[PDB]
Amino acid sequence: SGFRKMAFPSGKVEGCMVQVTCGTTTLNGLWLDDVVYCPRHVICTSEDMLNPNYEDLLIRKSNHNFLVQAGNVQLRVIGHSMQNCVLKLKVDTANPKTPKYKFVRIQPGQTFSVLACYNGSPSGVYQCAMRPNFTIKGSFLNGSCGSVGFNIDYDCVSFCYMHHMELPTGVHAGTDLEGNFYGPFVDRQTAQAAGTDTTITVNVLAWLYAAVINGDRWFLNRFTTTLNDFNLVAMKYNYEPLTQDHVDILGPLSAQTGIAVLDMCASLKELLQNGMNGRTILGSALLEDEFTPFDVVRQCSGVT
Amino acid sequence: SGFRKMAFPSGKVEGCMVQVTCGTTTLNGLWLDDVVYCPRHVICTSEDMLNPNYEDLLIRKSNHNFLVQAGNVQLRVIGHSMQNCVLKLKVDTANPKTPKYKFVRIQPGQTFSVLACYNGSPSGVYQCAMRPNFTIKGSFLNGSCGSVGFNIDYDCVSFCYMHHMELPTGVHAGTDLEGNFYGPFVDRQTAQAAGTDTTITVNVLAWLYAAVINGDRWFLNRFTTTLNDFNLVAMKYNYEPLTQDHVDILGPLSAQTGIAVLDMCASLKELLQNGMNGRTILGSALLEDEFTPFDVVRQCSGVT
Ligand SMILES: O=C1C[C@H](NC(=O)[C@@H]2CCOc3ccc(Cl)cc32)CCN1
Ligand SMILES: O=C1C[C@H](NC(=O)[C@@H]2CCOc3ccc(Cl)cc32)CCN1
Repeated sequence: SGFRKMAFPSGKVEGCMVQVTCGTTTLNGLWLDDVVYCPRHVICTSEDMLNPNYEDLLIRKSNHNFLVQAGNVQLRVIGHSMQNCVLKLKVDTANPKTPKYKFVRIQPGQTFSVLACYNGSPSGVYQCAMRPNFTIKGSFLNGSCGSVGFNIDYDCVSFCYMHHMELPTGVHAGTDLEGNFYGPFVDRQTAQAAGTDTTITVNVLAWLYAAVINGDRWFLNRFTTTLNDFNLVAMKYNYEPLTQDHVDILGPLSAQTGIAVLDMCASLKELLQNGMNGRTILGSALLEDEFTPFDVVRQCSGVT
Repeated sequence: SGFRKMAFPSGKVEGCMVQVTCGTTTLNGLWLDDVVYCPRHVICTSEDMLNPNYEDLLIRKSNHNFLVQAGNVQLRVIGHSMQNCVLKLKVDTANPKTPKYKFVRIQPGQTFSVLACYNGSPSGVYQCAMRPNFTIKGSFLNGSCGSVGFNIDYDCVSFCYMHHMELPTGVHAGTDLEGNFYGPFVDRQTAQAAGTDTTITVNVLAWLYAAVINGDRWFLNRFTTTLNDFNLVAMKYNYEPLTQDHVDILGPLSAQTGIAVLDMCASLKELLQNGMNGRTILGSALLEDEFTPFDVVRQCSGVT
């Protein structure tokens, strides 16, 4: 028993991290097979970031201007190309530690692990959610760009995120591994509105099921609700509307606990209306939304 | 910016995990050099756990009864010995992936990363603290025994914990890598009192400094206090007494923020007396105590 904000083991991703330098800018790259993926703003100086013309900036760069270092050894760059907001540096050596991998574009509300890196070196790993507004609340300092987010299914690493920037609000924005930003963000140093963030309702319900499985049950009540009644409450509290698709994904947890999804919704409704009254759920005094129903099943069943 | 409950990258530890089976019991082992370390209760059946005589049980076991599997390959056991509550299985092959390592016995209030494993396979990594009462609030299911806790300083892994059991209260108990339990716990299936847990005051203060650095400042007040006045409040709220050693360790954070340690104590005093009034600090509605002053400096400076 016990419930923790668990990240995937990061080893398969640590073996892919490299340092990419172009001019005076250094950031992290992802080496998979004979390609190194990194944010295209590696070609910018601090002055360039205000209004960069990436096509024009990249034209002043040759293969030899991209310095790629994997640990202590230097990689030979034989090709370079821009795909959306990422640079793909073709190298002459395939990464011997390339795990089985896929590039995936995750949905808002889905979770993933982030391996924070600096100078191609891993410093830490944490679990987070892609917010409904397509930002992530990470922990990233200067030099963290190019750090990646991922999920792991047995031996296959699904890379879903590459870090690019921190908004003036302190939240983070990035791309998928094809270089397409999540959200309306652009890779420019300009004021960018993230938009209203909402709570991931299906994740809060999943976490409430995790709480019941692990013994925290004080919040269970004698009430029930309907999807429409629940959603009137969810709208007032900036929770995303719960759909029958969300109810269906909660099915296994509803089956394991014997608590109907709509009864759990009534517990959530009462918690939203009355607060926790100084109490905690799984060591938290707020409603946690960074665990998907899949994460709860996985952690409660010990999938390796 | 941003502050997360970050674990160390787990790769160096993933390369050490093995599966150990003895009879019908399977758990995780740690393979370092030519030795595999695992909980001695691997030799027990469920019936044995009520009142085991480990010396007598181990006498019925030979090297060939210990099945050690590293991924798909079987290790040859050439020696076995019990050291406190751990078994040391000498194998004929040194682990080629053995990182630079040390065995350390951490202090209560110190933090570490846990690589949760099942059948010698890693499932997740999370950061936690050794509670003042020498328990850990983990996430461990059946088969997780032998999973280890560790810290990483650049290339050196300091193993500090090996998981052994879950108390009837749902908290976890284990040993250092010499097999000495943290706390008064014994490796028997009997009711075991963990004792009063207290909040790690120096860690809460460190996390309050992390909050100020990262922009959350609403809790800063116009007050100050003394160590003695603060400790009267800490005693009432089951916080561990703050000493001048704790103040000294907060020195770098006090220097970076320009907020005197005793002024931060007065903020903590007011938070303890008045609560958060529905507000949050670093995305938490409670006072977080699982970040040491070292963790806050490390995360705020990007140590890899
Ligand atoms: O998460 C981080 C990264 C951050 N660095 C950026 O955000 C750069 C510099 C600012 O101007 C910009 C503007 C756009 C882009 Cl894509 C990057 C950047 C430093 C602190 N933490
Ligand atoms: O963290 C865990 C581990 C736990 N297994 C034990 O606690 C075993 C069996 C119970 O009786 C005992 C009693 C003592 C010892 Cl050392 C181990 C054990 C299963 C659930 N999660």
